[PDB]
Amino acid sequence: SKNLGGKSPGKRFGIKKMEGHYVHAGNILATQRHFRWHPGAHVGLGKNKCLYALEEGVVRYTKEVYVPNPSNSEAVDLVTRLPQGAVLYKTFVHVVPAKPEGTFKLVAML
Amino acid sequence: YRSKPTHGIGRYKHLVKAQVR
Amino acid sequence: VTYFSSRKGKRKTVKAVIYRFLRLHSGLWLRRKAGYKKKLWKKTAARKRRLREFVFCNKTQSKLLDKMTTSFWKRRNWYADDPYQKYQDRTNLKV
Amino acid sequence: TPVKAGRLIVEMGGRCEFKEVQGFLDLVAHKLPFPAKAVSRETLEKMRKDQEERERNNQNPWTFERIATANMLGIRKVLSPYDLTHKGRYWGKFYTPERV
Amino acid sequence: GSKAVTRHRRVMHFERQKLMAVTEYIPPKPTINPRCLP
Amino acid sequence: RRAAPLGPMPNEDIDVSDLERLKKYRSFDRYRRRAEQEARKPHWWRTYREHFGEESGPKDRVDIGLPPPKVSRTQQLLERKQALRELRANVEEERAARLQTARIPLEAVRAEWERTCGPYHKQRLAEYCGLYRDLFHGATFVPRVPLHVAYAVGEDDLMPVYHGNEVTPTEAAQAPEVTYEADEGSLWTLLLTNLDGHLLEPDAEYVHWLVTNIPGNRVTEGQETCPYLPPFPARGSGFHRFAFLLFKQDKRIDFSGDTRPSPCYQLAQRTFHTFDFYKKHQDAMTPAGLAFFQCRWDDSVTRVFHQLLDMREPVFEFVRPPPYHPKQKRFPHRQPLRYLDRYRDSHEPTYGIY
Amino acid sequence: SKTILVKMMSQAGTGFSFNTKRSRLREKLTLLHYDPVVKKKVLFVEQKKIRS
Amino acid sequence: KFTRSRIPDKVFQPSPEDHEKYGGDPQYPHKLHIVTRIKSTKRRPYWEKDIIKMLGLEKAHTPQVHKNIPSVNAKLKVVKHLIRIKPLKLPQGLPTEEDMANTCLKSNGELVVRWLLN
RNA sequence: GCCUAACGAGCCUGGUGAUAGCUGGUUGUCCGAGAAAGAAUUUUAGUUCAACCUUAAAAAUACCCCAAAAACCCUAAAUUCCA
RNA sequence: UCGGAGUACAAAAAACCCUCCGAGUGAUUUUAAUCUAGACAAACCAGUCAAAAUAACCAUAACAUCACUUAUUGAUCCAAAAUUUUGAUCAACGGAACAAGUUACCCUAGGGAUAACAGCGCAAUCCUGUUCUAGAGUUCCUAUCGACAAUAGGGUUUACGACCU
Ligand SMILES: Nc1nc2c(ncn2[C@@H]2O[C@H](COP(=O)(O)O)[C@@H](O)[C@H]2O)c(=O)[nH]1
Ligand SMILES: [Mg+2]
Ligand SMILES: [Mg+2]
Ligand SMILES: [Mg+2]
Ligand SMILES: [Mg+2]
Ligand SMILES: [Mg+2]
Ligand SMILES: [Mg+2]
Ligand SMILES: [Mg+2]
Ligand SMILES: [Mg+2]
Ligand SMILES: [Mg+2]
Ligand SMILES: [Mg+2]
Ligand SMILES: [Mg+2]
Ligand SMILES: [Mg+2]
Ligand SMILES: [Mg+2]
Ligand SMILES: [Mg+2]
Ligand SMILES: [Mg+2]
Ligand SMILES: [Mg+2]
Ligand SMILES: [Mg+2]
Ligand SMILES: [Mg+2]
Ligand SMILES: [Mg+2]
Ligand SMILES: [Mg+2]
Ligand SMILES: [Mg+2]
Ligand SMILES: [Mg+2]
Ligand SMILES: [Mg+2]
Ligand SMILES: [Mg+2]
Ligand SMILES: [Mg+2]
Ligand SMILES: [Mg+2]
Ligand SMILES: [Mg+2]
Ligand SMILES: [Mg+2]
Repeated sequence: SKNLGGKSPGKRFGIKKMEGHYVHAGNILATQRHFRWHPGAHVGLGKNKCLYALEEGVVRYTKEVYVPNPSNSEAVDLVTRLPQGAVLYKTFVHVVPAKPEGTFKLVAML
Repeated sequence: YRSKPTHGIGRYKHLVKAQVR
Repeated sequence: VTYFSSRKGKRKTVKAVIYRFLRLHSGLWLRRKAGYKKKLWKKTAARKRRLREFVFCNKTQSKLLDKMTTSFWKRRNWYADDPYQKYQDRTNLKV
Repeated sequence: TPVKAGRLIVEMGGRCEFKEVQGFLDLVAHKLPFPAKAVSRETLEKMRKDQEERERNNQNPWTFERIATANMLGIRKVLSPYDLTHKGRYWGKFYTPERV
Repeated sequence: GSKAVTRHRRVMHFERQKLMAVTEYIPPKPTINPRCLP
Repeated sequence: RRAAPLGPMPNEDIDVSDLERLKKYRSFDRYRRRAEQEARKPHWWRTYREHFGEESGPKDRVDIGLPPPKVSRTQQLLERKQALRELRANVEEERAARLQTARIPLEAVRAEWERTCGPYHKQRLAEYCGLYRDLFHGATFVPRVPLHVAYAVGEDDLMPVYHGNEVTPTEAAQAPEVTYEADEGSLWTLLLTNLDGHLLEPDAEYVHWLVTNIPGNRVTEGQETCPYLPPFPARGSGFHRFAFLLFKQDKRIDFSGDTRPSPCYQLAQRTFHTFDFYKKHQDAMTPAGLAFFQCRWDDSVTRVFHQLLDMREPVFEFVRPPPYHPKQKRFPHRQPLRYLDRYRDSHEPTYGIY
Repeated sequence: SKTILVKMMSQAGTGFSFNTKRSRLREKLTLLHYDPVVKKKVLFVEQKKIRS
Repeated sequence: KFTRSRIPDKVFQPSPEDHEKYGGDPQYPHKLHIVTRIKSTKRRPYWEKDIIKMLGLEKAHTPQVHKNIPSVNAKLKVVKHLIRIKPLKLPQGLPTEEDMANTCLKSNGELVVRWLLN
């Protein structure tokens, strides 16, 4: 007819790990098409806007302030156009590390 | 989320409006 | 697959599986990624690495290949300077 | 133009009484597809207070709102999610003002 | 299978009919008729 | 479904209507300042600090120290304004400022800083390094009096010990000189404590040099309870903290339980708890000076371990946790050939019966 | 505007080729690529045309 | 779509008259629930079937004793349209180890410890 | 059209137990558990996987799941994750 | 065949010969490597990310960038390459290496899983009555009609469905 190509499978864009989930390094916390959840502490950002934990720990979700990069012209312009009392807020995903860095073990008593 | 009390904390499009007689 | 041959009455094997597959003595099967030699200029470096990397087969394909291959290919093999001799066996399988 | 129940269609004013406007508006209300009446501010207020009084002095302890909100008898299996807001007064496009 | 909104009054499921009959309005009836009560 | 916010929303104060009459900030720096100002407030929602350890938020710190110097604020402000006006009246200083050729007497700046606001900076850095977290566990003090500690490397080489400095055991082998201003009517106690280096007890610390009943500034004439011991950190676990604590006392304190022998080479006797020490001497002693420094392992530690302490040198190493691996599957799907190498016991071919 | 597929080899003497999409109306292709055989920043020049 | 039903907390806010209507103590709540299954789980959702299964109410018209804790009260609220719930009454106290074989549960909701004395 | 009562290409024998995703049938008793469809396919009259399910064997967590948490102009019934 | 929006309102998935946008590529230089934890997605094949470590440039980044950036693409085998690559509107796009019409001269195995006739469901269409009065009727809505509209009934025509054969 006139409407063609409307069939396309879903890309499973969603949130994988919720708050309190114990994850390891490299686990993909969430995937998205547009910036819905921003990475925070110990969460990387893949080139397809996916979020993966960098350290092993507990996943948390926090509402925080948004201070954009000065090089991002669109965000900078939005910031300057914001009124005097307005502060941008976003939802960030964090990983609280549970495993210590290491332990000082005795090797040899020389 | 919508059912959470913190819904609409990121609402910013109402703070900037950028789309005589 | 010929379950009963005409000359000897034995069970034959398909040559495609032995040509494009490798069976380890642990029961696993080895195979290459599909499309690792087609249009390398159009693909990303990570995608090319994934194509070049070897992969395994799951239970269903392993059982299919075992059915389609005779027990001669399931024997223990001691080749000289065999790269896969270290992978022939399985260790620390808590099942 | 979609019209719901309880929405005004034509609103009139002036220095006239209610009898004549009701008299020549009842024909329009009847010829309208949905049931309609020629009401005024006083008539609308009177009906709303009458409905409030009826639903407040209802004698039987069992009401559609109570049962639907409490999931008595597992009735939400038969009911619709919009019945929690309709409170049994609206069924499809039909509205019965006598059903509390 | 009919739509949610129809013109034929959408004859209702029996348990909903019973629910409506149970929840029908009951007006308050006084003990003595006040017309020619004192 | 909608829920009511548990408190005031962030941007609910400003009016949405008539935005053109509301002033804006056009500076990314202004927005950054506002954002960092707001980020420090105790919001009712789950913030970053709560999950990443703001250290129990507010803490009512017990103050154990001397009262602050009572200074006449009005006269101090008048003198400061007069000094500023006299400095402003000069024309040569203005010329230097315009021509961008101006210098500052850093020695006088440091002296004035120590005199007026050095104690607060020292206290906050000692917070940051966790001195009070391990010495009193609940109490912070203001180092009101200065404390200049200096080690002598030779005839003309002097290494200062500032708050957080790094001094090697080669420099710290000999007893240091301590200077502080005090009249000839008070008594002081100096205590050098090693916070890290106790092999057995984690909740205990070492003593290196404890001298008590110091008349005024003269530290040598005061009786030394514990003789000086050069620092001995472990080779692996480095950067231990050594703190000189100076206490002012009123009465002539004598103690027979904390007395240490002249050799004092027994680590069993060289085990200390500043909490219990201040509990014992809480009536008279009050901490007024503090100077802590970092110390790592060098070649001189072996001599201390062998000749003095009569022990073998312990060697440590920062070992890392083993990498995490999932449960090995019977039939891994689409996994690389190296999947079997992640669970290999050793890189040695094992022939079972052959 | 049709593109061209060109196979370019290393100028470091070692045999190392890679394919690149180019515009037909451009000059001969010459770039600075990375050679893993010599592990160096190597000038690569056009020699062959594979696909249109 | 037909899904599970959220019951607002206003339903479980007892009125002052409810106590003397249902014979309950307004100030001490009771301790144990006697729960009986009246209706069938047929023509009922699978989650309700699972709740009935985990409450130990497979056989209808057979009472089961449960605690009065919110953990089980949640499931009781979920399947409250299929069960009759009474407070366990102990006119003669808890049965000791010597009265375990001589106990009975009268249909009025009480547990008698001395039943059929000789 | 006709070629021995059926000719858009005779009849017999052999290949031949032709081949049929198509139709029909499939023979004693009792007991246990027990399934209505996601993806490909000259494929939707069928096959091959996945999800279910059956007979055995290893283990340990499995359903219900309070908080807390899951987006930005408005958005209901309610969903996911866990004590 | 592939992607975006609603249907599919809030984790994921979700169809129609459902309503709309597109894609089968262009431009530029920063020409964008090797190896390997751990994960997303998925029947399978495929697609996706990616911590640490190594080679070359600041001795501080390298995910090539932009066009709604999401789609801009194709599996074996085989041919040409010569050390390392490429080759298909295989567009019926999980692709047979290459095969058109007509049969009312037709045949066979099946299907009421699927049409033409009948039956049946609905009443778009058709036919009836009543409600509403502006208007025609020389004045006058209803002697005879009655536009724009309302309610209800019948199952005669065609259409729709594909439930019995
Ligand atoms: N062009 C091309 N032909 C192929 C391929 N694979 C098989 N073929 C077959 O190889 C033959 C090539 O003959 P051509 O069409 O060049 O005269 C055709 O039968 C074609 O179908 C392929 O990958 N590319
Ligand atoms: Mg879609
Ligand atoms: Mg689809
Ligand atoms: Mg009407
Ligand atoms: Mg329906
Ligand atoms: Mg002042
Ligand atoms: Mg014949
Ligand atoms: Mg046959
Ligand atoms: Mg078929
Ligand atoms: Mg059975
Ligand atoms: Mg059945
Ligand atoms: Mg919850
Ligand atoms: Mg759980
Ligand atoms: Mg998965
Ligand atoms: Mg790296
Ligand atoms: Mg096809
Ligand atoms: Mg196909
Ligand atoms: Mg596909
Ligand atoms: Mg003819
Ligand atoms: Mg036939
Ligand atoms: Mg049919
Ligand atoms: Mg069918
Ligand atoms: Mg027809
Ligand atoms: Mg018909
Ligand atoms: Mg019939
Ligand atoms: Mg019809
Ligand atoms: Mg009809
Ligand atoms: Mg007229
Ligand atoms: Mg059908």
